Amino acid sequence: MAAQGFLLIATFLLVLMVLARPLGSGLARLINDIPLPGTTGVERVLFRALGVSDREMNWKQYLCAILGLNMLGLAVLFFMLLGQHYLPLNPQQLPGLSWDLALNTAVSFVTNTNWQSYSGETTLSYFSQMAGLTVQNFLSAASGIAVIFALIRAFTRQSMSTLGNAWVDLLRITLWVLVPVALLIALFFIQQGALQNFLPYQAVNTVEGAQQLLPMGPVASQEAIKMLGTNGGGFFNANSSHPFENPTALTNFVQMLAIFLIPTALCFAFGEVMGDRRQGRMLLWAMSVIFVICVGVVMWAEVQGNPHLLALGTDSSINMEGKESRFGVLVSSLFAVVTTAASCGAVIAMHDSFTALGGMVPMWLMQIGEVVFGGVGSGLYGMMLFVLLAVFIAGLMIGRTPEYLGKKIDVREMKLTALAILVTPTLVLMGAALAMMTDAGRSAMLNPGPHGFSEVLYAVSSAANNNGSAFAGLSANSPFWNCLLAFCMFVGRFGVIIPVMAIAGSLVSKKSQAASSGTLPTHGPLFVGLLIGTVLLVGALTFIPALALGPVAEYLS
Amino acid sequence: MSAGVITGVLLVFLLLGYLVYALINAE
Amino acid sequence: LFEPTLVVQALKEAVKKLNPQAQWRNPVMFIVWIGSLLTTCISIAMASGAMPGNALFSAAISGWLWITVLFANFAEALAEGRSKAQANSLKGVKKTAFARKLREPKYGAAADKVPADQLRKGDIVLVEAGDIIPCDGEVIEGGASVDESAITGESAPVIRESGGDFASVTGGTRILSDWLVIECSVNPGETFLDRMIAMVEGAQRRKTPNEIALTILLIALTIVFLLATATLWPFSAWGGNAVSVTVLVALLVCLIPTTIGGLLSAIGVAGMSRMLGANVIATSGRAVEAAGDVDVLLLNKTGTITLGNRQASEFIPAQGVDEKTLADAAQLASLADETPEGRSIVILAKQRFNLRERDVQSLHATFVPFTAQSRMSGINIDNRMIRKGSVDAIRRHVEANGGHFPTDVDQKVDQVARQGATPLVVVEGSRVLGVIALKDIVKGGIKERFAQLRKMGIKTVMITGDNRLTAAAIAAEAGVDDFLAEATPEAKLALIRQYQAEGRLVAMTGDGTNDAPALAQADVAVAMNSGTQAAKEAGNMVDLDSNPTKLIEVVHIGKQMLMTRGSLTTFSIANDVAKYFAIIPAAFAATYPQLNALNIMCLHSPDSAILSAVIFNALIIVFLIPLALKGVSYKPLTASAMLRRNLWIYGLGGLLVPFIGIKVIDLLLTVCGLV
Amino acid sequence: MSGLRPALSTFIFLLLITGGVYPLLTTVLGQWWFPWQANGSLIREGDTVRGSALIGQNFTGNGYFHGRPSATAEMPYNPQASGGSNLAVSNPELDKLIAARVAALRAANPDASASVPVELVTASASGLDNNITPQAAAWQIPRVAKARNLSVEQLTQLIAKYSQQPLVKYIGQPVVNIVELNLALDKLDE
Ligand SMILES: CCCCCCCCCCCCCCCCCC(=O)OC[C@H](COP(=O)([O-])OCC(O)COP(=O)([O-])OC[C@@H](COC(=O)CCCCCCCCCCCCCCCCC)OC(=O)CCCCCCCCCCCCCCCCC)OC(=O)CCCCCCCCCCCCCCCCC
Ligand SMILES: CCCCCCCCCCCCCCCCCC(=O)OC[C@H](COP(=O)([O-])OCC(O)COP(=O)([O-])OC[C@@H](COC(=O)CCCCCCCCCCCCCCCCC)OC(=O)CCCCCCCCCCCCCCCCC)OC(=O)CCCCCCCCCCCCCCCCC
Ligand SMILES: [K+]
Ligand SMILES: [K+]
Ligand SMILES: [K+]
Ligand SMILES: [K+]
Ligand SMILES: [K+]
Ligand SMILES: [K+]
Ligand SMILES: [K+]
Repeated sequence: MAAQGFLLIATFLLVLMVLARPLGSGLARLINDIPLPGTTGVERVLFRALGVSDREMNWKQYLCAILGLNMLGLAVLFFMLLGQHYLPLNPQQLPGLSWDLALNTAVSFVTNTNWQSYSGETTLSYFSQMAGLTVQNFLSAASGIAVIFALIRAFTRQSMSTLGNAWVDLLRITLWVLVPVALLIALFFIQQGALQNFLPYQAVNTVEGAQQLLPMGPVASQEAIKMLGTNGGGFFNANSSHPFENPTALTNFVQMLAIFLIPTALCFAFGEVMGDRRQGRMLLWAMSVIFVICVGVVMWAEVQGNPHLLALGTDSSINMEGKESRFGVLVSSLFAVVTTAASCGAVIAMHDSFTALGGMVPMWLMQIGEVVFGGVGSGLYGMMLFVLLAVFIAGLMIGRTPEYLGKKIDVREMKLTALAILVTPTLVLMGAALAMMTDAGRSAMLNPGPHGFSEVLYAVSSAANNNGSAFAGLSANSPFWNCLLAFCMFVGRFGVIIPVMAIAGSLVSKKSQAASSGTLPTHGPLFVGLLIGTVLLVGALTFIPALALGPVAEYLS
Repeated sequence: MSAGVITGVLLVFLLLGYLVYALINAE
Repeated sequence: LFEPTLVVQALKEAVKKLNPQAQWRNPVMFIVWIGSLLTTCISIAMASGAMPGNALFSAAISGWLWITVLFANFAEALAEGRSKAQANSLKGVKKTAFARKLREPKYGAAADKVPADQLRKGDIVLVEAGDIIPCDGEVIEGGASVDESAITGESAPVIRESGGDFASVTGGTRILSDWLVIECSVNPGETFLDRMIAMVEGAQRRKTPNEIALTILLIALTIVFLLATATLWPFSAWGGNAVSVTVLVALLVCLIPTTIGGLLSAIGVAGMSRMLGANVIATSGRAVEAAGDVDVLLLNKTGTITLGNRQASEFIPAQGVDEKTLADAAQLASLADETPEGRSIVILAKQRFNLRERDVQSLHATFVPFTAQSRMSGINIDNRMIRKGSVDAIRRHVEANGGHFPTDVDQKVDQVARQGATPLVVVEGSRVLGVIALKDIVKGGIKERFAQLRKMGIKTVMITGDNRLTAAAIAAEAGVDDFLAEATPEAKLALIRQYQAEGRLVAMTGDGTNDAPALAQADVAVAMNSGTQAAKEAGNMVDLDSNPTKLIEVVHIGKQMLMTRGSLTTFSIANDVAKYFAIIPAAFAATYPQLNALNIMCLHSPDSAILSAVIFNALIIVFLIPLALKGVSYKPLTASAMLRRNLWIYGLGGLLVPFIGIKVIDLLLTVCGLV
Repeated sequence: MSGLRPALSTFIFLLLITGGVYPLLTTVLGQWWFPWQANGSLIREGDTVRGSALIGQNFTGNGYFHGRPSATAEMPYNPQASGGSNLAVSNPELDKLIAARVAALRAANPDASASVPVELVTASASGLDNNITPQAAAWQIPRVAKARNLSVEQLTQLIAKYSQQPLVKYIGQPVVNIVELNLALDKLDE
């Protein structure tokens, strides 16, 4: 079984690499503001009609563009979810959503979080999940890729004062990456069994007599772009575990590959845009080593499983509680750690019903920041937040001015790097403290003992980290939970995006040093180990007090 | 919640504000 | 050294800056100060009886946090006291005697009794035997033995000849002999010694951008740890009784990077101390670090090959003149050349070919210097009519006395001109004795100095600009991998701005005023103490040992400071895993008895583990004060190897040395039976 | 103002090109190409429907095959609130639930074994599940054989025929259907 896990990890990584390396040659093309082969005429007849000026703009106007687009998306989604009864495609005639749930869902879907505090098939109409939810599942990923494109342009541009044009950036990125691969994935899901029919809710009389009722709708169309990027909000309450969403193991493999496709291709594009593939394979190795170590510990914990099952008369002791049937223990464990490593938020196995050691690791890889392929677009700049600190410490050990890829790094972006790193644990710990100084938050408990505090910590980490994955025992339908998670979501997205854009604006002006004989090579195993040590050091030194009273306490129970 | 912890919360916020002020400042 | 036991009592008195006015400048330890005051008032009310408990635990925590603050301020104050001791060693006595001013500049003029603290620019002062220079300036005429041990550590009686390559003097140094005049250049209080003493005494120490960025990361880390240990209270209150405030404060102070937070000032105060101890006066730590980041070094040959004008002699080639007759000519020249440079040429010729046939007693040679109209020797007492002059000088001598000159001297001058050296000719009688070869020699160990520079990966460019052939030869027996022949000031500015515009950092170690604009345009500027005054203000740092390759020591110390601070902050961060392993199972043993399997150290009690952690936090600071004073040992290694060495030492010291420290301190506490 | 027209223009274009035509394009491809799987993967005879090939239904009965238990809120195997079980690994309530389930399964099956398959007593992740592992299906062969008067070898080859193996062994699990298998059992009976 350990050998089965070994081949699973190995072949998953090989298929991910061979599907992500060709996308790097083509994402670096998008970074370089070079049109893809076969769309120059379409681009020039499209942007003139759209009014997107070809002139470039600096970091302030780029950030203002992204934040204005996100505010408009939040307003449109909020005023669509507050209605949905004045709007068509409501076969069951679902009522209008409450203000708190509408605000929380709107901010979760716009700020790349996709946290479901409800049951989708019994609370949302077809029109919401077909148009309003799907456009945010597209544009949140587009905004993340635009932020990282601005950062990569800042790193690769010598002394220019502009980071490109955001409107043409998201337009090109969306229409030539996020749409057609989503078509391919969606048609594969229709091939394998995921439904997309727009039919009314079709009642079924079973072979016994208990009249159940099946849900329908545009499920696979939302599924495809929910897996592409790192969106991770499903059609139903059991997101990416319903048989109508990912019916089989080939679909689940496509789920996994679509989760890791965009951050790995972004790392490859970062390697190939500098002319030095070592600079990208450094980040890929640094992510993958932590990834495979955490996969190994999660699979080992879940194979050890529940000890009480053997004493209660079962043939095995693997933790099948809260796990699917056609997806094995190892496969669901790998999907759990992939989901909570890449900030996706789609869960096969219910993460709440895990062994303590297998449930600590998702909490850990969330709370260290979405760095291990973490998030669409975020997977590179959240790691750059730690790279700009690791290279600072390395330059301090050398005894020279700290520089990464030639450009000098100083106080004017050390302030922004420090602020952007500490804005995440601030939100996580403040929200987890506020949820237990109030009767609400402490009263939405499903499991007693340390697992309940683990549930609250997982929920606030998922809100602040733009993950969306849930210990689903928490009843977060209360207005206090909705408002708290909304605030955490908002600050955890736009207190990271803003300092990253400020770092990009400060870095694009500085002239890049060409080369020197004596600078530290930021590609070798020493720098990979230093970056890994930094990630496992800060991000664990923050939450070992937070993790000791939950999963560690119930593991040592 | 009750009295005696509001002073701790206020002092923690004051320390955080002072530390953020020192972070932004280049003293 | 570390503890001389002279001023330790005074600096321990100066530790008491515990008031909030002198503590908020370091926030990473102002948090420690506020936590110490908070746990102290908790202990006071705890013993008074507001809340029930032992209060000895809280009293010990409060005392030990105050002890951590006291040794942090003790490290800072001891570094400051060492800086003050260095400043007082460099002090001398600035105002020691009245100035012997002259109303009119002339040797043997109207004396004055003016004090030595109001002399203005362009003031002439007479200096007799057994005297001392009041203020810095330059000489005009004369010169003799001058010792500078009391200022620079060099007891060598370096002369101060009028004009030439060195003519500038520094105040406050002993004079051994007579015949010294000095023209004042800058006012008292405008000199770099007084400026260094003022900035040490003022102790402002405007922090480098690297220091500010490291402080920013320390602030971010202490915000993170403050929020973790502050939000730890509701999490503990959820399950059973909450953890007490004293344990939270002690855990917070343990997690705060206290060691580097205390030694951040010392790393840099000891940097200034090692500047002053390396005979270098440095203005700013930013300049020190930029000098530590030098990749390209610049020099001139006027300070390398015997400091110029004292070139050696090479066999004295001549046409039709035998070697023994050339040696006789060298002997006759040794009975002449009463100038100091001429006597240098005399002793070089004598050590080239010793001859003891006749001396100054057997041949009573007239000791007269050259004549200003023709650069001619006035000696005629020998059998041959002696003339010591250049080519034009000896031509004028030919049509003054001998009539017409042959073409042999012309073609010999042409051969010397195409071979280099100097065209000065020694002539005795009516026949020339050959043009003396005066090719220079590279004095000192500058070859291995440049080898060390190349090993450290610093470019060495040699800029004088005489001709391409002799520059190639000077590079060949010097060690610079390139040079710049046909050098002009505009070419120097163009080359230095091209190097600064190509993505490299530069440094100049010039002496003159002609290259002073380029030296001031350089982002790293090393001024020559033997160099010109205006260049000395134009510089950023000045070296007082008259060594062109003092920059290697400047690079060593400047890199040592950054390496020390980065290594110490990495060690302080890496200790926190062990501090978790010591505190958290003990901190939560009361309300989470299942967590008592995490203390792998097998510590005694929860009331002892926290004391052991805080005691280790204080003792690691007081043990790393010597590491703050003396920097991390620099070895000439590449970046990857040196980063690996720094990791293998200090990152491995983290997570391993705190294990031993906490375990040994807990063992000592159990042996003493205090807990 | 500064860029209000490009912002609103790209918002309307991105909305109309991602939500509104992309679901429409995928749907008009789905019903044109793969209509059974696109329209719910329903299984039916005549006009009435007996379920899909993916959902799974509550099967209370000795004759019928039994799938994994469901932790759906208001009714077991109800496709309205697919939430699964969120009980902790150390929950005593979970311990009582698993003890009750294993006692009920031991009372139901008196001939196979005392070590029940783990998935037959542990709830599914989605709250509804149409499939179980073939050894767990073979565990309840004596019960269905006694309740239907059918051969053990015949039932074994039937569930081997109605299995579902993945493309490669390690990527998922070999697994057999439940509702479709029970419908095949009913058609075999009559
Ligand atoms: C417990 C067991 C494990 C213990 C530790 C053992 C560690 C080794 C494990 C395997 C990792 C090998 C990864 C590459 C080797 C490093 C060399 C290098 O410079 O990399 C660039 C490498 C070759 O560089 P190059 O030779 O200098 O060529 C220059 C080109 O510009 C670069 O472009 P190019 O060469 O891709 O372009 C040409 C390419 C055309 O392009 C393509 O075809 C697409 C991209 C190539 C993908 C093919 C390989 C994918 C690499 C991922 C490997 C994952 C395996 C999982 C590990 C096991 C799980 C524990 O055609 C080829 O020639 C493709 C072959 C590439 C040669 C090197 C790959 C070795 C084969 C992988 C091993 C087989 C797995 C079996 C199990 C391993 C157990 C020992 O290029 C790539 O393969 C690109 C993707 C890799 C980038 C980094 C990804 C991180 C992977 C880490 C894995 C997880 C950690 C390991 C376990 C940790 C402890 C538990
Ligand atoms: C601090 C406490 C402990 C102290 C330890 C200090 C350091 C450990 C040194 C141990 C041994 C000393 C002597 C070794 C020297 C000779 C070996 C050599 O050639 O150089 C290798 C390397 C030095 O690299 P370099 O001199 O920069 O470049 C020379 C390269 O050969 C040329 O560069 P390249 O890129 O062309 O490399 C060629 C080849 C690699 O060729 C080699 O040299 C390796 C030999 C393998 C044969 C080639 C097969 C290709 C496969 C790729 C490499 C596989 C290695 C293992 C993979 C599984 C990963 C577990 O790889 C590739 O083809 C390119 C792929 C990109 C790099 C591969 C990344 C591998 C992962 C390395 C370990 C990461 C996990 C460590 C966890 C740390 C957390 C605790 O020396 C090491 O062994 C270092 C490894 C790092 C260990 C951990 C570092 C400790 C840091 C943690 C704490 C951080 C503090 C946090 C700061 C505070 C936060 C607030
Ligand atoms: K997400
Ligand atoms: K972050
Ligand atoms: K963080
Ligand atoms: K993030
Ligand atoms: K979820
Ligand atoms: K940090
Ligand atoms: K410490």
